Amino acid sequence: GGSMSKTIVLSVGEATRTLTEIQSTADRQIFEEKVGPLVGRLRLTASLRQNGAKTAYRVNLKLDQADVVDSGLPKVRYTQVWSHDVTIVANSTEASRKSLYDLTKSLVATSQVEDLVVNLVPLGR
Amino acid sequence: SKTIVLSVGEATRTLTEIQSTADRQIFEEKVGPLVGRLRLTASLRQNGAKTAYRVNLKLDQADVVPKVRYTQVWSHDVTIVANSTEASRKSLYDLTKSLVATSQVEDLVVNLVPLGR
Repeated sequence: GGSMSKTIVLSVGEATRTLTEIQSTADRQIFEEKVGPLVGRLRLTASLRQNGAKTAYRVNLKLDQADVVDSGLPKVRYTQVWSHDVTIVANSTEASRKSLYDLTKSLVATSQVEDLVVNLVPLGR
Repeated sequence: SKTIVLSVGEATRTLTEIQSTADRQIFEEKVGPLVGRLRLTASLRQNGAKTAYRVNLKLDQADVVPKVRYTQVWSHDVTIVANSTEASRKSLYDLTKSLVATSQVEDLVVNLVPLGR
Protein backbone atom coordinates (compact mmCIF):
# COMPACT_ATOMS: atom_id res chain seq x y z
CA GLY A 1 0.00 0.00 0.00
CA GLY A 2 0.88 3.72 -0.22
CA SER A 3 2.02 5.93 -3.07
CA MET A 4 3.70 4.50 -6.12
CA SER A 5 7.26 5.55 -6.84
CA LYS A 6 7.50 9.21 -7.84
CA THR A 7 8.31 10.01 -11.47
CA ILE A 8 9.26 12.86 -13.79
CA VAL A 9 8.36 12.50 -17.51
CA LEU A 10 10.48 14.12 -20.25
CA SER A 11 8.79 14.59 -23.64
CA VAL A 12 10.62 14.85 -26.99
CA GLY A 13 7.71 15.32 -29.36
CA GLU A 14 5.35 12.35 -29.02
CA ALA A 15 8.20 10.35 -27.38
CA THR A 16 8.52 10.20 -23.57
CA ARG A 17 11.32 9.22 -21.16
CA THR A 18 10.20 8.41 -17.61
CA LEU A 19 12.61 8.82 -14.69
CA THR A 20 11.63 7.05 -11.46
CA GLU A 21 12.69 8.02 -7.98
CA ILE A 22 15.09 5.43 -6.54
CA GLN A 23 16.44 7.44 -3.53
CA SER A 24 15.04 10.26 -1.39
CA THR A 25 17.22 11.16 1.59
CA ALA A 26 17.93 14.26 3.66
CA ASP A 27 20.68 15.21 1.16
CA ARG A 28 19.33 14.35 -2.28
CA GLN A 29 16.90 12.63 -4.59
CA ILE A 30 18.00 10.28 -7.38
CA PHE A 31 15.78 9.40 -10.31
CA GLU A 32 16.66 6.72 -12.88
CA GLU A 33 15.20 5.69 -16.21
CA LYS A 34 14.19 2.07 -15.50
CA VAL A 35 14.80 0.75 -19.02
CA GLY A 36 17.58 -1.61 -20.17
CA PRO A 37 20.39 -3.01 -18.01
CA LEU A 38 21.13 -1.20 -14.76
CA VAL A 39 24.56 -0.06 -15.84
CA GLY A 40 24.24 3.05 -17.93
CA ARG A 41 20.67 4.05 -17.04
CA LEU A 42 19.97 7.77 -17.36
CA ARG A 43 20.20 9.40 -13.92
CA LEU A 44 18.93 12.70 -12.47
CA THR A 45 20.13 13.78 -9.05
CA ALA A 46 18.36 16.67 -7.31
CA SER A 47 18.95 18.65 -4.11
CA LEU A 48 17.46 21.72 -2.51
CA ARG A 49 19.27 23.31 0.46
CA GLN A 50 19.11 26.61 2.29
CA ASN A 51 22.34 28.50 2.58
CA GLY A 52 23.90 28.88 5.99
CA ALA A 53 22.51 32.36 6.57
CA LYS A 54 18.96 31.23 5.59
CA THR A 55 18.72 34.05 3.03
CA ALA A 56 18.74 31.92 -0.14
CA TYR A 57 18.12 28.45 -1.48
CA ARG A 58 20.38 26.44 -3.76
CA VAL A 59 18.81 24.00 -6.25
CA ASN A 60 21.18 21.49 -7.81
CA LEU A 61 20.14 19.21 -10.65
CA LYS A 62 22.63 16.77 -12.27
CA LEU A 63 21.67 14.82 -15.38
CA ASP A 64 24.13 11.94 -15.93
CA GLN A 65 23.95 10.23 -19.33
CA ALA A 66 26.24 7.19 -19.53
CA ASP A 67 27.14 5.72 -22.88
CA VAL A 68 27.21 1.92 -23.01
CA VAL A 69 29.28 -0.31 -25.30
CA ASP A 70 26.90 -1.92 -27.87
CA SER A 71 28.12 -5.52 -27.59
CA GLY A 72 28.93 -7.81 -24.68
CA LEU A 73 27.82 -7.36 -21.09
CA PRO A 74 26.87 -3.75 -20.29
CA LYS A 75 29.81 -1.45 -19.46
CA VAL A 76 29.91 2.37 -19.31
CA ARG A 77 32.23 3.76 -22.00
CA TYR A 78 31.84 7.42 -20.94
CA THR A 79 29.43 9.65 -19.05
CA GLN A 80 28.31 13.11 -20.03
CA VAL A 81 26.75 15.51 -17.57
CA TRP A 82 24.54 18.59 -17.54
CA SER A 83 24.18 20.13 -14.16
CA HIS A 84 22.20 23.13 -12.93
CA ASP A 85 22.93 25.36 -9.96
CA VAL A 86 20.09 27.78 -9.20
CA THR A 87 20.30 30.49 -6.52
CA ILE A 88 16.86 31.59 -5.34
CA VAL A 89 16.72 34.43 -2.86
CA ALA A 90 14.40 34.01 0.12
CA ASN A 91 13.01 37.60 -0.02
CA SER A 92 12.46 37.41 -3.81
CA THR A 93 9.24 38.01 -5.67
CA GLU A 94 7.41 35.15 -7.36
CA ALA A 95 7.58 37.11 -10.65
CA SER A 96 11.40 37.25 -10.40
CA ARG A 97 11.72 33.49 -9.80
CA LYS A 98 9.29 32.78 -12.68
CA SER A 99 11.32 35.18 -14.89
CA LEU A 100 14.63 33.41 -14.11
CA TYR A 101 12.91 30.11 -14.97
CA ASP A 102 11.26 31.40 -18.16
CA LEU A 103 14.48 32.96 -19.42
CA THR A 104 16.46 29.81 -18.69
CA LYS A 105 13.87 27.64 -20.44
CA SER A 106 14.23 29.97 -23.44
CA LEU A 107 18.03 30.00 -23.30
CA VAL A 108 18.34 26.21 -23.21
CA ALA A 109 15.82 25.93 -26.06
CA THR A 110 17.92 28.16 -28.38
CA SER A 111 19.61 26.67 -31.45
CA GLN A 112 22.72 28.58 -30.27
CA VAL A 113 22.99 26.62 -26.98
CA GLU A 114 22.30 23.42 -28.95
CA ASP A 115 25.24 24.19 -31.27
CA LEU A 116 27.46 25.04 -28.30
CA VAL A 117 26.83 21.68 -26.63
CA VAL A 118 26.81 19.54 -29.78
CA ASN A 119 29.53 21.36 -31.82
CA LEU A 120 31.38 23.52 -29.27
CA VAL A 121 30.41 26.62 -31.30
CA PRO A 122 30.60 29.77 -29.16
CA LEU A 123 27.37 31.75 -28.54
CA GLY A 124 26.45 34.90 -30.44
CA ARG A 125 25.25 35.43 -34.02
CA SER B 1 27.56 43.36 -31.46
CA LYS B 2 26.77 39.60 -31.81
CA THR B 3 23.58 38.59 -29.98
CA ILE B 4 21.47 35.81 -28.53
CA VAL B 5 17.69 36.36 -28.42
CA LEU B 6 15.48 34.82 -25.69
CA SER B 7 11.71 34.61 -26.25
CA VAL B 8 9.27 34.43 -23.32
CA GLY B 9 5.89 34.18 -25.02
CA GLU B 10 5.70 37.23 -27.29
CA ALA B 11 8.36 39.14 -25.27
CA THR B 12 11.79 39.22 -26.93
CA ARG B 13 14.89 39.65 -24.79
CA THR B 14 18.07 40.44 -26.71
CA LEU B 15 21.43 39.79 -25.09
CA THR B 16 24.39 41.52 -26.80
CA GLU B 17 28.03 40.46 -26.50
CA ILE B 18 29.80 43.16 -24.44
CA GLN B 19 33.04 41.27 -23.67
CA SER B 20 34.85 38.35 -25.29
CA THR B 21 38.22 36.81 -24.49
CA ALA B 22 39.91 33.58 -25.70
CA ASP B 23 37.29 31.25 -24.20
CA ARG B 24 34.92 33.46 -22.11
CA GLN B 25 32.12 35.77 -23.24
CA ILE B 26 29.74 38.13 -21.50
CA PHE B 27 26.38 39.09 -22.97
CA GLU B 28 24.16 41.81 -21.55
CA GLU B 29 20.62 43.06 -22.22
CA LYS B 30 21.46 46.64 -23.18
CA VAL B 31 18.15 48.18 -22.04
CA GLY B 32 16.48 49.67 -18.97
CA PRO B 33 18.37 51.03 -15.96
CA LEU B 34 22.18 50.85 -16.33
CA VAL B 35 22.25 48.96 -13.04
CA GLY B 36 21.34 45.28 -12.84
CA ARG B 37 20.98 44.51 -16.57
CA LEU B 38 20.34 40.83 -17.35
CA ARG B 39 23.69 39.11 -17.92
CA LEU B 40 24.84 35.84 -19.46
CA THR B 41 28.40 34.63 -19.02
CA ALA B 42 29.64 31.72 -21.13
CA SER B 43 32.89 29.80 -21.13
CA LEU B 44 34.48 26.74 -22.65
CA ARG B 45 37.52 24.92 -21.24
CA GLN B 46 39.27 21.58 -21.63
CA ASN B 47 39.86 19.50 -18.51
CA GLY B 48 43.42 18.82 -17.26
CA ALA B 49 43.59 15.48 -19.14
CA LYS B 50 42.35 16.98 -22.50
CA THR B 51 39.67 14.19 -22.57
CA ALA B 52 36.58 16.39 -21.99
CA TYR B 53 35.21 19.87 -22.52
CA ARG B 54 33.50 21.89 -19.78
CA VAL B 55 30.85 24.40 -20.89
CA ASN B 56 29.63 26.92 -18.28
CA LEU B 57 26.66 29.25 -18.77
CA LYS B 58 25.65 31.65 -15.98
CA LEU B 59 22.46 33.71 -16.20
CA ASP B 60 22.46 36.48 -13.60
CA GLN B 61 19.13 38.28 -12.99
CA ALA B 62 19.30 41.31 -10.72
CA ASP B 63 16.19 42.76 -9.12
CA VAL B 64 16.56 46.55 -9.17
CA VAL B 65 14.60 48.77 -6.75
CA PRO B 66 19.71 52.75 -8.55
CA LYS B 67 20.16 49.75 -6.23
CA VAL B 68 20.25 45.99 -6.86
CA ARG B 69 18.34 44.51 -3.90
CA TYR B 70 19.18 40.91 -4.85
CA THR B 71 20.50 38.71 -7.66
CA GLN B 72 19.24 35.30 -8.66
CA VAL B 73 21.39 32.97 -10.72
CA TRP B 74 20.85 29.93 -12.92
CA SER B 75 24.16 28.31 -13.89
CA HIS B 76 24.85 25.34 -16.19
CA ASP B 77 27.92 23.08 -16.11
CA VAL B 78 28.04 20.74 -19.09
CA THR B 79 30.68 17.95 -19.32
CA ILE B 80 31.14 16.93 -22.93
CA VAL B 81 33.44 13.93 -23.52
CA ALA B 82 35.98 14.53 -26.27
CA ASN B 83 35.48 11.09 -27.90
CA SER B 84 31.65 11.15 -27.62
CA THR B 85 29.18 10.62 -30.49
CA GLU B 86 27.11 13.51 -31.88
CA ALA B 87 23.99 11.50 -31.03
CA SER B 88 25.04 11.33 -27.34
CA ARG B 89 25.60 15.13 -27.15
CA LYS B 90 22.34 15.84 -28.97
CA SER B 91 20.51 13.53 -26.54
CA LEU B 92 22.06 15.25 -23.48
CA TYR B 93 20.86 18.55 -24.97
CA ASP B 94 17.34 17.32 -25.91
CA LEU B 95 16.81 15.68 -22.49
CA THR B 96 17.90 18.85 -20.75
CA LYS B 97 15.69 21.11 -22.83
CA SER B 98 12.75 18.81 -21.96
CA LEU B 99 13.74 18.68 -18.28
CA VAL B 100 13.89 22.46 -17.87
CA ALA B 101 10.55 22.80 -19.69
CA THR B 102 8.71 20.52 -17.23
CA SER B 103 6.11 21.92 -14.88
CA GLN B 104 7.97 20.08 -12.11
CA VAL B 105 11.18 22.06 -12.64
CA GLU B 106 9.10 25.27 -12.72
CA ASP B 107 7.51 24.34 -9.38
CA LEU B 108 10.93 23.52 -7.90
CA VAL B 109 12.46 26.87 -8.79
CA VAL B 110 9.36 29.09 -8.31
CA ASN B 111 7.70 27.28 -5.40
CA LEU B 112 10.48 25.15 -3.83
CA VAL B 113 8.58 21.91 -4.45
CA PRO B 114 10.93 18.93 -4.91
CA LEU B 115 10.75 16.93 -8.13
CA GLY B 116 8.70 13.76 -8.42
CA ARG B 117 4.91 13.18 -8.62
